[PDB]
Amino acid sequence: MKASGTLREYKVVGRCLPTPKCHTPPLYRMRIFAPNHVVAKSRFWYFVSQLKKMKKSSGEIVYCGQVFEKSPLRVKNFGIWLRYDSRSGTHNMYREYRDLTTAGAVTQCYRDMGARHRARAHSIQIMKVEEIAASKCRRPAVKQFHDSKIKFPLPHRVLRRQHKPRFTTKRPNTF
Amino acid sequence: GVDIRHNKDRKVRRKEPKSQDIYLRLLVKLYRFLARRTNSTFNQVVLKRLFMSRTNRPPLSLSRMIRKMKLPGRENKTAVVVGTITDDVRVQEVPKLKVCALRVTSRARSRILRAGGKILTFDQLALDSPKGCGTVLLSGPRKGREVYRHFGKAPGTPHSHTKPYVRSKGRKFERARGRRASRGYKN
Amino acid sequence: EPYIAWGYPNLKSVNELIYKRGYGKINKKRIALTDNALIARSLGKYGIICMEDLIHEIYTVGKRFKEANNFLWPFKLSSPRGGMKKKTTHFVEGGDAGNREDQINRLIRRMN
Amino acid sequence: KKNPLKNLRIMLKLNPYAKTMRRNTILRQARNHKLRVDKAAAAAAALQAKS
Amino acid sequence: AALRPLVKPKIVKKRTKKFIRHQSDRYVKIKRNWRKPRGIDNRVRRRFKGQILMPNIGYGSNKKTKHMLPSGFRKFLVHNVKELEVLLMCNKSYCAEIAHNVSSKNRKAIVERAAQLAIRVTNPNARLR
Amino acid sequence: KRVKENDQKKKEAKEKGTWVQLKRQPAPPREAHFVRTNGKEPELLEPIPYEF
RNA sequence: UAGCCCUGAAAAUGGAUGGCGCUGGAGCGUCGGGCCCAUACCCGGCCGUCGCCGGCGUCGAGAGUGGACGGGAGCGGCGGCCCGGAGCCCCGCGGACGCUACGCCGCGACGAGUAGGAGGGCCGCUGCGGUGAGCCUUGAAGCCUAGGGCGCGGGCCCGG
RNA sequence: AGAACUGGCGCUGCGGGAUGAACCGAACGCCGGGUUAAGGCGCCCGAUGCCGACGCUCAUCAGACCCCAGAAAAGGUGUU
Ligand SMILES: [Mg+2]
Ligand SMILES: [Mg+2]
Repeated sequence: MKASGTLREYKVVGRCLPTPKCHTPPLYRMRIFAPNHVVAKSRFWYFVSQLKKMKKSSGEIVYCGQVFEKSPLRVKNFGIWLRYDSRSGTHNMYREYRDLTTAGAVTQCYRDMGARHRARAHSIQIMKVEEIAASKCRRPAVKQFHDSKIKFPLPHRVLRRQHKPRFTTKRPNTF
Repeated sequence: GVDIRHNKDRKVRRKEPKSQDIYLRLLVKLYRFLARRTNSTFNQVVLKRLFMSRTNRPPLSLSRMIRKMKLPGRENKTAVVVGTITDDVRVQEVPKLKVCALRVTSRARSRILRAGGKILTFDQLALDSPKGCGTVLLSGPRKGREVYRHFGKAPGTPHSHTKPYVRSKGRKFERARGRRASRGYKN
Repeated sequence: EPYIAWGYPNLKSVNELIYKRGYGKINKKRIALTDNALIARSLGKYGIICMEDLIHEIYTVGKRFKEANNFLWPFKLSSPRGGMKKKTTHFVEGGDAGNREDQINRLIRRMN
Repeated sequence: KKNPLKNLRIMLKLNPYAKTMRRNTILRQARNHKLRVDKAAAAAAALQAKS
Repeated sequence: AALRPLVKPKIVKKRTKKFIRHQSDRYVKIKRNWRKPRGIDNRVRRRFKGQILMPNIGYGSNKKTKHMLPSGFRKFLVHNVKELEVLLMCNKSYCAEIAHNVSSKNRKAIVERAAQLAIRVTNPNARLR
Repeated sequence: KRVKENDQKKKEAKEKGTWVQLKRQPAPPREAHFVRTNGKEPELLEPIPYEF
């Protein structure tokens, strides 16, 4: 999987074909984060085959719709659970972020386990993602934003090189 | 690029005859004018038999002709053969069949005309029939040569029938081991 | 599927390919079809004599689709002008070589 | 081979219906341009006449 | 600008640079006529870049522009009068040349004749007095 | 056997008046079926944590 | 417990992320939009080979995918005092190019290649039989050439 | 040194890998336009001269793109 750009949460349901042995299969439901609806129903046949005795040729999916949240304006605090495969062994990991949407959260996880653990986009598996409200977030860089009357300046500002005169006569004041 | 073929894309058949015979070149120019204008096939079969080599136009004998014309349905048709008609002597009686060919021999065209036949070439055939309607087209035994009986599997393995090349068919020439089981082995 | 890119088109991306990159065959010799008579003279045996009745069989794959698709010369599409991504990994794995199901309607327009 | 959908009357040599497929879809995206801008001013002139 | 021939297309020639033999730059035991390199290792047959091109069929000029002089006529060398009156019916598409063997007496003879018959000759003022 | 139920099944459709299309076809793609979620709702599943 | 950096960590002419260099990146990891080019792909031109062809209808009198005459019955359209009928052209005596049939002309697809095999060569050298009412002291062969050309090329021609 | 399957160099250029038989693209008549492939976008060198986005890392031997041209056990209150 590439995680190309920001992701997009999909809610995919699917079932295996009705055999003469068994009618009415249970028609499982998952929650897949993917850049488009082709990868979403192609990670869906990876997590189902880990958990049931099913695969793509004996099954199908019957709904691949994007679910998108009830608050793209209210700021949220998410605690997620991972299953990354490291170089030495594998692990289990809880991890917190804080952004407007789960499209901006689990993308922010994928752009960071690649940073702080070198975990490429195919190893890491998402278990469950639910928000947790204020003063339950243990992770300290979240903990400093449970703070009303919050403030800080913009120290040491620099931007837009080469854009102006290439050889100006003006030393750039950083405010 | 396109593919990985081994090329047969150049066809290898005859398109203009390798003989510088100016009379056959006046019969190609007649027939390939009539091959693409007839909207039929009898010219286009004659037109490619004027291309063929000296071997593949074998000499049709007289008695193959007067046997294949005695079938029910060939009673007054004018037999056409591309190649030379040589007379046989093994038959005794020659009917008044009408033929049309290049180069009937001197003795055959006596024996056709004395019994009241008529011989033709391929220029008074076109006037008689541009379609070539009402004819039978014949050809001699193209595998009749002594060359073709040298050709088979190999003159050494089982069921040969291949006539191996010796300089004289006789005793102590290719008859000692390979031909009899008492000396060496038998093929 | 390591070497191809196959998906399911919709109707105007089958309507542009026939009109712009469609080429017919009579016996051999790929011709510009460019008429209603270059189709019906060689394929009016099947009742799909005109242009849009040909494109109706190729979309709703119906009666004479083997006889209709083998009439068409293979569509010689130009190089994709928007770009591609990595060319050798699957379209699941970020690349573009395989089953993509409706993103091929984007890609037909870039190939043409 | 002149390109269909880049000159007209090569569409009409090959698909003769596609002229009257077109002046249905130049009317109905002109009269529905009329239908919007008349109504988008109708809630804009009613809000204006209040002041 | 004498006799104004017929139709001239704008002459394209694919090359004006006269294929030289490989390694004719280094020696004078090698004349500059082309012979193709049938060595096994050399990098002209193997066609590396930045080197001498070798002639193949792609450089052949257009069929209505082949053997065309830049004037627009086509040369055809004659030797006396009686083969210059073969060229009366081609006096606007084909032109005459007088061969070097033809002496200046005869070359003075067939330069008035090619003005009556209105043919361009390409060397009228040669070996004159 | 499939020629022998293509002989008597040929003449059975011959006196019946149709164009039965006895020739067998390969496995066609799945036509648009229609599922039922009677009363209850799909059971959510998600990958298990790692254990040895 | 594992990511980075450090220790572990020594080799002989002066030396290698290719180099100069690089530290709010020109390093590492995950990604986006742009943008640059191969003899690759697409469109167009031109050459050649191959595949299926097209014309001896120069028939300006030729036109046929049904053609003729022909009498026994009726339709319009011909010309009236409601009956009904050949015109072989002519006031122009007229209408380009072309089919070396071994030549043209059309469409279409492909093009790399040693060893090797074919086909082509109006490329070349020396002689012979024919042929050019050829060539020349009013200057041949040869050779030279910062002279002008042609051929894709083997090579050729003209001026000096 | 010896094999099996298939591809490839030998017989084969070109783009990229600084350079190279064999890697990664891709196969070649001569050309003008357009676009991409593998790759790249400080300057040699065509192109980020984007107000590119998110985190990590300081070396007194930094690190810096398949084959590929230098490395391990073990250790650190160096830092997340
Ligand atoms: Mg070699
Ligand atoms: Mg050779």
